[PDB]
Amino acid sequence: PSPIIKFPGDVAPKTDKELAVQYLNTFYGCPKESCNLFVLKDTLKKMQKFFGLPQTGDLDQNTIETMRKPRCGNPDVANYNFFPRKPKWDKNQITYRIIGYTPDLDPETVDDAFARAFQVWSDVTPLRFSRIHDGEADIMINFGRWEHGDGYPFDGKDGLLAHAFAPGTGVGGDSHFDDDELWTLGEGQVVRVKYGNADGEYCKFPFLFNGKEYNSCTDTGRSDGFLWCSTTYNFEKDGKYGFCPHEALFTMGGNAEGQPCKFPFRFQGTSYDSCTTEGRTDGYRWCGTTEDYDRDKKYGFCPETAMSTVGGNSEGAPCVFPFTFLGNKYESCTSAGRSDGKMWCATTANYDDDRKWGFCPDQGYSLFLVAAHAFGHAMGLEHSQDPGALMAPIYTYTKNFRLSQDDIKGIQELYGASPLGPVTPEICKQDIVFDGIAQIRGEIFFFKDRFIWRTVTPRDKPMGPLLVATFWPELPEKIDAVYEAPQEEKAVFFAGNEYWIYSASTLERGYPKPLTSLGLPPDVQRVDAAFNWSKNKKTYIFAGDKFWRYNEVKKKMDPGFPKLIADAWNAIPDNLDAVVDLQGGGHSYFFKGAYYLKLENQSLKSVKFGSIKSDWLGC
Ligand SMILES: [Ca+2]
Ligand SMILES: [Ca+2]
Ligand SMILES: [Ca+2]
Ligand SMILES: [Cl-]
Ligand code: NA
Ligand SMILES: [Zn+2]
Ligand SMILES: [Zn+2]
Repeated sequence: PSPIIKFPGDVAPKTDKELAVQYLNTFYGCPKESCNLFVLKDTLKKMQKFFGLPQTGDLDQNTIETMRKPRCGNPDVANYNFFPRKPKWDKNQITYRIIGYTPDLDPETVDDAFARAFQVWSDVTPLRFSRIHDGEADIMINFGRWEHGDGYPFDGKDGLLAHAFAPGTGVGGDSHFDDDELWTLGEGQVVRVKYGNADGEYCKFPFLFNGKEYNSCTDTGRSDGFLWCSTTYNFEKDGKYGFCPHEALFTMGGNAEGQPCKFPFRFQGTSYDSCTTEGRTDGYRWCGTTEDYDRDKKYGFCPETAMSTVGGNSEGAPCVFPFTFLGNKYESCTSAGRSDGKMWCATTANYDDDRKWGFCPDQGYSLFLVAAHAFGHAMGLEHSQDPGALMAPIYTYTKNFRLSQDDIKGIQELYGASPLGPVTPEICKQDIVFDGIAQIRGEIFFFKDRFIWRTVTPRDKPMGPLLVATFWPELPEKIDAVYEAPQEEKAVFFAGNEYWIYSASTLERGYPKPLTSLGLPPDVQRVDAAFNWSKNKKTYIFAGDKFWRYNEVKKKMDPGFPKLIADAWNAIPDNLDAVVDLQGGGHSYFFKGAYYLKLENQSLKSVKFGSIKSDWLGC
């Protein structure tokens, strides 16, 4: 089941053309006036060129999927965007001022992310940044909205994340982050607990209380309307919590003694319906705690605000569980009715009766990463075309961030070495050994260290490189093997002693687990090969000089393994790295070093030779 519907007060989506033009207009220069068929193709191609697509004026199923990914606000072409044409700070000791904050994080967390982000650059150069609290700084950092005042409009949630100006005078070096995003540490809403036995810690989302997991703070269980979360998943066992900040419930310092803001509250000539930074330089939100702040002068600060709902019509009201939507009960956010996979929930017990809903918090974007990238702009750097480079336009979450050679190169190209960076694979121009090679949802996927190449047919150049984190962020630095499960069409990734199962970019719940869960002897803590067989549907996991079989139907291994690579296969070298059996052509190819071996399904002598780079990749 799944009927589609339009939700009351939702932002209609932009159609591909509308999207294209905006992308081309925003990042490529094609003027709003010149967009026509001719300009769309040509300019299109320039974008396609930059991102590795085929050069064509047509809007490719991937050309659209690419210009649909959140990215930086800066263009890809012509460093002629309001900064000094000489791309490089003329000093080596730079200052910055945080002018704006975001309500999604506590200042300490926001300050730290920025500093960590500057450190990204101090580490590989002689640039040293210092934070000043008054007057103009080299790099001013703010958070704003659509039109933030320098003439480069942001457009709400997702899409453009931030934009920084090149080193120069006035607006030069200045970094802006879109306030309509939700700034998490990259992995989900970040909230910093307010009081109790977890006063310093972050909420732990999800956390399990009474039978329900919470993915935002709740007043469930409470009587006094206060919000809370635990530090750990198991609240029942660990039992540590604190109150989540919200100025409707309480406020910090000031003279109001923790009481809630009073909304609206008259400040001088204005009535404020939220905290403001008016009257202030530190950028701290604040609010009168009584309706006439002048008359009573009772104020408290609003350092952080826990969110529950974003957009929709409920104005951030919390979800209600269980909630009934189209005659079915939902106890968690779903995408019923939305064709865009975005997750929402009702904010009342019944959507059918009330039609009130809202989007639930998503993974957000790390301010850290986004900052570090924007800050590269501020040092004079420009957009790299290297998928593994921080200064690539598109945003990709990377649990473990490492500045890439390409980045270090440029920053050191502008400034010193310091008082040597990761590199990125090129398939055709270098003979390399893939970590795992396997067909996925009908596409061949070639993995390596931090990147993956993919294709729908082996008689064409391979699409990529692409950082694998943009599909499988929870996966580690390198996989050991890959595979597909015949029953659910799910991807199963191996690495060290764990394995992950995904289904369409969604990390399986319960994953990762130790390989023992697959039914492998505790001795192995690695497996170097994997794949399924169309005839038998039996999954063989190769490690060293032995292999095993997995029953996907029975979810158990088969009668007493392992077997040998030579004892069960005639010509197969042990410690070989990959295996792939494309669907629909009885041939099983086993890869080792840079060159592979084939096989007919009905016979092991069944072979014909070849090599990976030449035979496999259009090279
Ligand atoms: Ca400045
Ligand atoms: Ca945005
Ligand atoms: Ca392997
Ligand atoms: Cl493999
Ligand atoms: Na494989
Ligand atoms: Zn950028
Ligand atoms: Zn701006």
